Amino acid sequence: GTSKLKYVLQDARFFLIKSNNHENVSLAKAKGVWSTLPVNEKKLNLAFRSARSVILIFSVRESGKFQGFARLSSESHHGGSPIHWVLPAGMSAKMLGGVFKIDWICRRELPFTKSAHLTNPWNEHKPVKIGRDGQEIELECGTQLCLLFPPDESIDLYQVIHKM
Ligand SMILES: CNC(=O)c1cc(-c2ccc(C)s2)[nH]n1
Repeated sequence: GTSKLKYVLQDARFFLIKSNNHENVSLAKAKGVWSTLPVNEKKLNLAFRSARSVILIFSVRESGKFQGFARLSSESHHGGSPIHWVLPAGMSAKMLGGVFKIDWICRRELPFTKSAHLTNPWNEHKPVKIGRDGQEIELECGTQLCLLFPPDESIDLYQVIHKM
């Protein structure tokens, strides 16, 4: 069912995360971590302190899909185990240095064709698939987007609820 999912999403904040490649999303799904540009890292750290759940909704550029969504379980931290991200053309790993811990809520994909009816007020009411990396998604749009994903029966949200 969807009741624990709705509980986790209650009063949450939502951010669109754009990866240039599948490799980084696969690494994030395997290791429970994410890193972003410093401009976005500052926004996510502020959001983590301000809301009961901060949700990252992932999309690999040019894939036409979202690849899942996850909840921040920490602010960003440096000096942990290194993560072998595939780095965009220009600038090095010092940029992607802050590491957030995340708990996956859904590792299933959702094609953009299924979210065409959702627009994001914080991006000019453009379709929610449209947005830069780090674009915040308004509460109602983000909740409905997450509820469109196929259920991920491998996930138990009991442990996430306890972290709140
Ligand atoms: C592990 N993190 C990543 O792959 C990643 C890459 C980005 C980028 C946003 C805008 C770019 C030119 S690059 N934001 N996050």
